[PDB]
Amino acid sequence: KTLEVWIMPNSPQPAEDFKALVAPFEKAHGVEVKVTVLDWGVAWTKITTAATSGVGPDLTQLGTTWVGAISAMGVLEPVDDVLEALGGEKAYLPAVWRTTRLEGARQATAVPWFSELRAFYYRTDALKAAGVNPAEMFASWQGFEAGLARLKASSFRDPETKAPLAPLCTPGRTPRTLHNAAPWIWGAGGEIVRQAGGRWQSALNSPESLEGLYFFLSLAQKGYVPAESLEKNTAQIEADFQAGKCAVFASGPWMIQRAQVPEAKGGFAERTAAKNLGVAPYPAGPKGRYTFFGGSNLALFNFSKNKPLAKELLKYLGGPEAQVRYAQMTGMLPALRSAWSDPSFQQNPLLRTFIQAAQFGRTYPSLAGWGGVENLAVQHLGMAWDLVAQGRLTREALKDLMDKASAAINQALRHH
Ligand SMILES: O=S([O-])[O-]
Ligand SMILES: O=S([O-])[O-]
Ligand SMILES: [Cl-]
Ligand SMILES: [Cl-]
Ligand SMILES: [Cl-]
Ligand SMILES: [Cl-]
Repeated sequence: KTLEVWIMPNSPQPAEDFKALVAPFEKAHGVEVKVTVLDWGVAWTKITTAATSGVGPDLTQLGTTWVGAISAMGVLEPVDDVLEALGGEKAYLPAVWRTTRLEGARQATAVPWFSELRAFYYRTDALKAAGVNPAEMFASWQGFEAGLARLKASSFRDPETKAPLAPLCTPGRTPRTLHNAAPWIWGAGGEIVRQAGGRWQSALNSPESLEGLYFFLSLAQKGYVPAESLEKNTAQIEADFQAGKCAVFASGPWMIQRAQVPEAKGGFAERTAAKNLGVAPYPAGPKGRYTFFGGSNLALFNFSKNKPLAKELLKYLGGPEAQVRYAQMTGMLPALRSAWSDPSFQQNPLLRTFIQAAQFGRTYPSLAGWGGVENLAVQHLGMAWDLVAQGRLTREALKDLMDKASAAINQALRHH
């Protein structure tokens, strides 16, 4: 009677890392845990097929934004008991607690596993050369844009590339998520959706959502993001920062680990970027400072024949030791807030800065139809990036694109 867990590729050797993570559990319970790794490309279909058919694992990883949809299909075992065992609501950042259930539900259907959050990496050497104070640049929108202007004008050249750096790298081609836009929307006082007028509705066409989205998108149109960045994807921009092409770029905590180890093990300790690496939280907008939170949770299918032992494994994976260990393996932040005290975070100044950024964490409402909302939002955000690529984004053009986004989202939110 052996547990079956489904995971996605969260670490360099996903199945073996997971098996090393649960070795102490296996010993204590006299059990083997079986793991299957699902590519992110097919994980959603595999998990919805398990949901509809009843053919699946005991435990599955879920992206945080998936919890509403799978919970609303009726297939997840309540895990309030597990979360209470881990410390209950105060054991988590509120944005992370929000991901434990369908929005508005009283019963928890998912256990927080690990957190993606995003902050700005910068080249300490580039900002020093351009006369930019990092505290000022990453404090506010005005500091941020003034910084990028100084970096655009800087005579500084990367030691290894012998070329100027792009002030900001951000991808403009084929956006799959709102995660790079959301902090700007939120900082302006906006949101992606809201409860207004008795309904969930798009808030992308609100003046405040448009202010934040225009502020961000216009940086690229002012020459702070080179056309070559605009043209690209998400591991390219990490490769670009590593390769000394970008002064500033947003990423998660995994780049810190990578900066600390040589090319041998898949790091960039050798590159000028590793030796001149800073991190700062997103700047405050006019209506607040917000950090995007994502990541993954664990869930138990209620058709499992080993729910008792599966709940023990959720307690283990969700708990302090496994939280610290799996954060190291994945390069993510623990979902269990107590684990942030661990020396592995507190002895690394760049990881302490991520924990500073964590205090401002926010995430999307846990809606059953969240995926439809985000798919329509990203499609229209990509239309906006396309106007940037032509230098044709105006405030009126962005407003028109988000009014079309909002009609489509509102229609999708009226259907289940
Ligand atoms: O329903 S609203 O998009 O007119
Ligand atoms: O616009 S109707 O399809 O909800
Ligand atoms: Cl939140
Ligand atoms: Cl974006
Ligand atoms: Cl939102
Ligand atoms: Cl304009």
